[PDB]
Amino acid sequence: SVVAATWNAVQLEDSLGMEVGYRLIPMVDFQQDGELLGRIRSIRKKFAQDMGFLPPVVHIRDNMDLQPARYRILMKGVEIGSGDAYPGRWLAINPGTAAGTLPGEKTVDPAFGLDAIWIESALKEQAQIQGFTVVEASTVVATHLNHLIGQFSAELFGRQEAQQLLDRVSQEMPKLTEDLVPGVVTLTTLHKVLQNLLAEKVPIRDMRTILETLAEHAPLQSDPHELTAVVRVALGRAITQQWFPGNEEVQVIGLDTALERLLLQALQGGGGLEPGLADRLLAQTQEALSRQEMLGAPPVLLVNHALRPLLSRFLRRSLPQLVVLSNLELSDNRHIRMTATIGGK
Repeated sequence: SVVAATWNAVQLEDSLGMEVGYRLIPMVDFQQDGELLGRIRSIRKKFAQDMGFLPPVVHIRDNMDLQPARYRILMKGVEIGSGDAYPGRWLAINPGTAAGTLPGEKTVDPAFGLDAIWIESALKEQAQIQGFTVVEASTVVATHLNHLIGQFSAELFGRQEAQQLLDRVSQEMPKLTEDLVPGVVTLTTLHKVLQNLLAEKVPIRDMRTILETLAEHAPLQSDPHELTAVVRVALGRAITQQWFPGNEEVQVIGLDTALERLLLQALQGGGGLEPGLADRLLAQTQEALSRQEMLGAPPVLLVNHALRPLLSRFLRRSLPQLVVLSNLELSDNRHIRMTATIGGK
């Protein structure tokens, strides 16, 4: 009787959990209204169809030590996000364009930081005329969970997630899968290159091109560091058209003609720089980001292919918003213009 109570306090290990305040229990229980439950699997399906893999299910239950309207999202036990959701009220978000003001609790949306107001339902039509995006309560939690899942797509993608990706893809594409793992490339390294792509916001939707590429390079090379760059080049048209959608002008961040030279000889064995230059490199990268942001341009640093993996992991530990692309990853049929530069004069 009591013997099974002990083993189920210890059975816990949820890869993504959300603890909820008591007034947000209704939208979480199937017997009251499951409006958040339908929201959570809606966003889980889109993520499977936008990112490539199905995320671990969110298991949610109560926590009375937190305030009534506050939800906490946390990943395998460590906290990633939080915020308020008032079930009786609506969130009126302003994307800067809408005109005017509205009464109620002044706040900012939990995902992007836009100015927002919590409003009563009678004023729902008010904010819509003004141009404010009126958003329900269950949605604020779902949209914030969706945004935080995408920010942590790589970490959510563990060894067990790669195998169910293998399984799902092994049966529509059987000829590309039976010989591949563990024949060509091992499952350990197979998982680490798709995680490498997710950590740089590169989607995994096209598994065919990813596996077709591996069949040709992985037989006599299984460093996940080099296979990632090889796979990235194969996905080069999708990478281009997601940060440069359409056929407009590719305005990138560039490196100094002397810095890139000095940077190559560091890895080339002919002399690494003073540490102060490395901190100086980080400094102008921040100014290049804010510059490209002051002209309304994507935060893309277009780089020599040999320098791409280094500067990517070196500059994104501190500036995660930066995107570091290779010259081989950008398409041919695109006209380039450097708008910001790191290391100038």
